[PDB]
Amino acid sequence: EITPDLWQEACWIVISSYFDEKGLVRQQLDSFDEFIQMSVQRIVEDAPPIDLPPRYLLKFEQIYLSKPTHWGAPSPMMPNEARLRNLTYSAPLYVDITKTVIKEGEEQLQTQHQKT
Amino acid sequence: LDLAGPLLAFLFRGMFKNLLKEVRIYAQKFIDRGKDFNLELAIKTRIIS
Amino acid sequence: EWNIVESEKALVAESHNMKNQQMDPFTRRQCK
Repeated sequence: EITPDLWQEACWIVISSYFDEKGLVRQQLDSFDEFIQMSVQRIVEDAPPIDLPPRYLLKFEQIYLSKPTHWGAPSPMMPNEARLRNLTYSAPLYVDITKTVIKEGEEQLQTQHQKT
Repeated sequence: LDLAGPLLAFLFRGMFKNLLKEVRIYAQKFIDRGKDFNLELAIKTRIIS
Repeated sequence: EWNIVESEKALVAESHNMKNQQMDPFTRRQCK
């Protein structure tokens, strides 16, 4: 059933639900999350493999990412602690790599390294 | 509107091309000697970071 | 909670006081 003349109260319930679901800085958080989650794995998985006398393959794939850690022994840096020590609130970045190569005489190897 | 997503994806492309140039030169300096080259010392961590 | 109750009771009051609205100083567009 329709809501005539009650719409002042009803017009703001939807606004309150909108600002509960979504904060005021959602366009920043969503953009950065989409960057981390898709654009980093897109920039790295479409860079051509490098080669160079025999030559190699050296392909990258499957990036990883961790939580902000400082080190001392590794520990999570809280943003207030990074704010007080003039640190940089950041997270390290790791990726998989394969150093495949083949040479004259029909000899080859396919060594690899995870989470470089 | 370019938010923190495309603004940073624009940096990351150049900063990932630079380190591939660095691994290129580090493999070049090591295969020409006839020895074998190691990528661990070729990946310059200080390009992205 | 009292505010969400106050809003709805004021809304029922608005619905009840629908006899005549004659005050001048407020207007709205009527183009075309």
